[PDB]
Amino acid sequence: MADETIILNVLGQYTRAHDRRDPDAMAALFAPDASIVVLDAVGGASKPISVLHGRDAIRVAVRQMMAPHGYRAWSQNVVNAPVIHIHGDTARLDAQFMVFSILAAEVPDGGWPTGTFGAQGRIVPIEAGTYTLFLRTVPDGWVIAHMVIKHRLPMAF
Amino acid sequence: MADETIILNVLGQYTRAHDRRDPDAMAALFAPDASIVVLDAVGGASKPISVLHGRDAIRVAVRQMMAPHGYRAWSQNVVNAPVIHIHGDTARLDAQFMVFSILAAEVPDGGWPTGTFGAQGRIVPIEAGTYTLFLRTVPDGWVIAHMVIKHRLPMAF
Amino acid sequence: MADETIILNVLGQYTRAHDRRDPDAMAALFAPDASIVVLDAVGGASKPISVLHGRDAIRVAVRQMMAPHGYRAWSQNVVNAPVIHIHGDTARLDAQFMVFSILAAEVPDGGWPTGTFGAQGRIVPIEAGTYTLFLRTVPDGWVIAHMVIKHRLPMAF
Amino acid sequence: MADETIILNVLGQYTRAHDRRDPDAMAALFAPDASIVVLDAVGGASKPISVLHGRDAIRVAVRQMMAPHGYRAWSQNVVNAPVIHIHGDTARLDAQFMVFSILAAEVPDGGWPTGTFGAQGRIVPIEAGTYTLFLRTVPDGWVIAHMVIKHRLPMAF
Amino acid sequence: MADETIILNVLGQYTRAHDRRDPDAMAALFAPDASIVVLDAVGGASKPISVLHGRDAIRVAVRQMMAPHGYRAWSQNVVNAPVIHIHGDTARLDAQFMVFSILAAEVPDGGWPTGTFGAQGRIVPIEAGTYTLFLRTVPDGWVIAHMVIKHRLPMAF
Amino acid sequence: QAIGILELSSIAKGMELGDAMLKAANVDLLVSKTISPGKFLLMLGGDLDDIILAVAVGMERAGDSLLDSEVIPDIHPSVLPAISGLNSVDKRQAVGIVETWSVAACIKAADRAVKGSNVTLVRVHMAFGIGGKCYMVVAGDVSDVNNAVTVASESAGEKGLLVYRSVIPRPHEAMWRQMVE
Amino acid sequence: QAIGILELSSIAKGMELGDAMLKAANVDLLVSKTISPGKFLLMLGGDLDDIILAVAVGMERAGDSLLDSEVIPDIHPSVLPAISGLNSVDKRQAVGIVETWSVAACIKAADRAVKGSNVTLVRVHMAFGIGGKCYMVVAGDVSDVNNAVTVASESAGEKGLLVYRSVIPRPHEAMWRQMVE
Amino acid sequence: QAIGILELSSIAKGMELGDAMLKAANVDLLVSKTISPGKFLLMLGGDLDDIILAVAVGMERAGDSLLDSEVIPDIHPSVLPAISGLNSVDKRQAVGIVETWSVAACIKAADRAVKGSNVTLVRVHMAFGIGGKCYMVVAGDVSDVNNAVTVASESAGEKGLLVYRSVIPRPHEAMWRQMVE
Repeated sequence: MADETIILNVLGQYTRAHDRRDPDAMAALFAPDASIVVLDAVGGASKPISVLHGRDAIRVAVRQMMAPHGYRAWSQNVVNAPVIHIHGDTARLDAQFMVFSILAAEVPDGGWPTGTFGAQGRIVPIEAGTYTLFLRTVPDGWVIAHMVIKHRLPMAF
Repeated sequence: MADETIILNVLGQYTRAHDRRDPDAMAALFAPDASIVVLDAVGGASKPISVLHGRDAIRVAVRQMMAPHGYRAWSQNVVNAPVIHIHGDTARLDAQFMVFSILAAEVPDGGWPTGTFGAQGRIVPIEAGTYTLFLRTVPDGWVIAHMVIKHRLPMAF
Repeated sequence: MADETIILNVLGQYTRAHDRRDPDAMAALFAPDASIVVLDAVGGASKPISVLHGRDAIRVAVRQMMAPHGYRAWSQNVVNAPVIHIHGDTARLDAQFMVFSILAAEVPDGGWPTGTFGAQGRIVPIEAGTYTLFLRTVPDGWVIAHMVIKHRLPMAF
Repeated sequence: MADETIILNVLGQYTRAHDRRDPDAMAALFAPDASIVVLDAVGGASKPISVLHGRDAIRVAVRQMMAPHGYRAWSQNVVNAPVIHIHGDTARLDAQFMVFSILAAEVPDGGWPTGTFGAQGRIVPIEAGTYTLFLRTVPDGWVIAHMVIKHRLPMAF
Repeated sequence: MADETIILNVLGQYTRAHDRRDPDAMAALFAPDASIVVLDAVGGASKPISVLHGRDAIRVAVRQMMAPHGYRAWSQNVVNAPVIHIHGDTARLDAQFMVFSILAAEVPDGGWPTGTFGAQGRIVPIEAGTYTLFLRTVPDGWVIAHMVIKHRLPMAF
Repeated sequence: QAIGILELSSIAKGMELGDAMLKAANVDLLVSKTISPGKFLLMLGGDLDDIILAVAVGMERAGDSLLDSEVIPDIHPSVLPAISGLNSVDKRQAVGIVETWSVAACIKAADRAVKGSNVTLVRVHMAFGIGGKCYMVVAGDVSDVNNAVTVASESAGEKGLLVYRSVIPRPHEAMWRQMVE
Repeated sequence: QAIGILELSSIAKGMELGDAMLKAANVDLLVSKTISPGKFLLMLGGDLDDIILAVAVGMERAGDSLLDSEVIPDIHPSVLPAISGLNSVDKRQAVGIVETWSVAACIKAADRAVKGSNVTLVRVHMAFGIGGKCYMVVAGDVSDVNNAVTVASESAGEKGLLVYRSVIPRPHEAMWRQMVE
Repeated sequence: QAIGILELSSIAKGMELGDAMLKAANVDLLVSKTISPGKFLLMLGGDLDDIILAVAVGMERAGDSLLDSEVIPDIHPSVLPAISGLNSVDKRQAVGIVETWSVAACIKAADRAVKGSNVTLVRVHMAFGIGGKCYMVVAGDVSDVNNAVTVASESAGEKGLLVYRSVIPRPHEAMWRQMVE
């Protein structure tokens, strides 16, 4: 398969792991010595937030730093506008991301009212920013060797 | 043209047909014996919602099951994070979708007020979930042989 | 690199320039005699809004016609569902766009309250529509020779 | 270069280091998991003499199982009649070896007596048998992963 | 696999069958019409010693011309210095040979005397000369078609 | 406690080595099957020193028929009956499957799963040869199985030879009738 | 202490990042030389958190100009002065050279040599930088140099065998100057 | 006020033309270096009529050694000392960098930057030959530099030979020590 397709599949599978809160699936996408550097960027800044090193630090940063999905709620990490440049055995992927909160309304016991017809729930954006990935080649395909995350909303903890 | 590009063009043209409510254009993307299996998936489930078989069942499921756009309203089926694997003469495409409601505000007869400057209207997300497509090769390019739609919001009718 | 990848990188870099309000970076993506034809399209129409001709008219149409980002605010031009057809030394790219408003909440002087945990800010969609690009080949890669923008919300000025 | 020549050069570097009594250059020819199986072969039998496992056991074996030469002493590990069979990324080398002891005579006073011709010393065969090597490909040629040394004379410990 | 290595493997399997006294494996290396000419050349000339013709004649020769080793006895036919000229499907190999005799000493009582090192036995050269082979191309591999053996020492069988 | 593997390119040569290795060391014949097409697979088990000797005997006696050799040292003794056949599981329990790429990594995965959990190693299957797709099956409590698959996934992905991992609590009657049986 | 290496495909972008990274954390700039055919080499050193942040800022701010970025963690502080400097202030009797095939291995092999004995690293030269066959010069006695040279060869040989190794017990004043030049 | 460029394929032939061109017109030797590998670059400066004559003399006397020739007419005289060497800048100020693809477009960019702004053209560097990567460095007030880089970017992108543009207000001490020096 094409190189650009494999690299974009790494980003797509990162979204599926980010929404499912699957730490085993997300850490498998990174090199054993990968480094995620979450940076705050409200106002063209680069103030550090959290820097992870290795798969082990990435796995634990999914159980924490990421609210466990509860009840009937889900997320959609909308990855938009991907830009990718390949330089032989290495490549750089740049994309924009928005995280949407999905809350499912409780279905009434007797059933939905006869008047309602559309999807019953709430969808609201929460976070936004840009992902920047640095990928190296691997016998299987591509893995993430480095990643920085610029949040354009003030992150609190 | 590249195979992955043609397959993604099938998904892009499905969005244009979904927002325009064009049943002739959407049914042309499927094989004559294709099967759409809309599944509810709030809480990692797979409860069936509606299963269509063939182009004829797909065309009628656009006039119904899909609210006709009225007045000055439109939609945008935001397809995000595509993952695609090709296995010779067959391929599988997986993507995330969000449907946005677009409502245009009425333009005043005398004109817009002098103070207003941005786009005047309302945009709100309605639905969210994941599309999963199974495509087979065709002398022209690719067609959809099977598709499942997982809604992460409770669908009512 | 692949042709479809280079063309999509032109669209991705147009989004980065649209959100950063960088007129030098955006005009570099167009041919010296390119033409942007912003068209209103609420109700399947094609009423003209603003027609720009050349790089010079494009640069000035970024300082104006586009609200300068102020305080702690940003945007995300979510480009969705790209469809691209290449015909030798020319190509046509069609995509859907939504512009999101990002407003960062002020961080309290003493710090965030102990109860808050998520991202603190507001994200709201503003504009929506479709981009249609006509690109020609260039020794470097691809440039935009013509572009039309269909706004599905009533644009006021 | 030829794969058969690289394997023969590995065997030649073994004998060149077997006489030099170099444990570092010896274990550098083996894989980190290589195993040497020295066994008695008098009369066609196969009773085990020494079973080394790993580079650590191989290095220590060069320290103990073979004594460094004395003053004006040397040896030659004459290997001959090689049979090579290469199967893709693996190969097997079988050869006949015979060790000769070499002793040098001291020069009396100023020089040798007038009328003396040729070399002055002892060259006596001591050991004889057959080597059997199993080699695996590495990014820089071939290494030894298994060696079976058969001795046609009983060894004294 | 390279043809030169296959030719050398036939010579390597000859010396092994010669030392092992294997008549079936010896004649297996020869064509059914091959002819071996053993001759003496102490100072020169070509004094015919033996002219064995026929694959069966080679099998009988092993059982007559060379005596079996016996208890704790062996030999090593050290062939060396090979020159090969292919020049079509009929190649010619020429190498020097030197036969060594090997006798093993019995282990006394319950082990060698204390402090004994190395191998215990007699290794003496007995024969020396030059081999001259003429190999054709069997469908898979190469086979010997004619061999000349020049002994530098007189044989007295 | 150790496993030696020999892949021969001649069925007649493999049956020759099987007699030569069994008559030169105290080793046990785990498997002896013909891998398609025209190849033979010979696996032995027992003490490490007896395996290294057995492999050494067959390695020189193989001639040109040898295709690949490998000795897997220090494995739990319960992995041996799981390779030569089935370990009878009475309780239904849960089932975990770990599919690897090489039979060397599959046994190494089945070793760390047994040595780390109280599961019952059902079988270690291999359709092709030493480098073909392999999968191990374990049965036990959902907690034992989920940990046995977790450790077995590490020993496979560490080499980079992990195909897929699966844990199936309460298997359907048609599936438990096939994985364990 | 760690080392951060950055390779850019344009000189103007490299000197822009060299300023943007020095204003992003408390790091020391080591090497900022130009390499044909027009690429640049940015190497930084300091605390591991400040290096990764510098590489992070240098990675996003690089655009398509980025060619290679790597962070080498847990490096002895004595290795930093060898780069963009010399350790010739100490004693003489320089003994031992190790020539790897990449600079990332040459730094990793230099760190393992410091942990082996008290041998002093004079310098760590270079050529094509990341891809160049950068070498390391050691100063010590023969007993401690051979172990330091071996562990550096095993360090390089762990991925790709080094170009060559050496001993050089007595430095004839000709060769001594070139090593410390 | 004009620049003539000659790229020769023989070092001996280049030194021959340098003597023939200097002894046939009132021209000044701006640069005379060996571009790797086996090539020679000869650049002259002065009046246009003296340059066209100097180029014409070397063009016929080059024989088969000539690889490319180019005359850049009507440049500001201050660009000449920036090519042959450095223009000493005392004040810190701000620094701008314009990297182009051809040395012809680099001088033409450095001309329109000097003629349009009050910056101090530091140096015009060229690693390879007349078609290799080149970059000009300017120093001055942030307003002067930002305008000098803007105009120099036009004269490069107009041909389509602009690599990258950068403006660095308040350069770090390690970077101003390298761009200007």
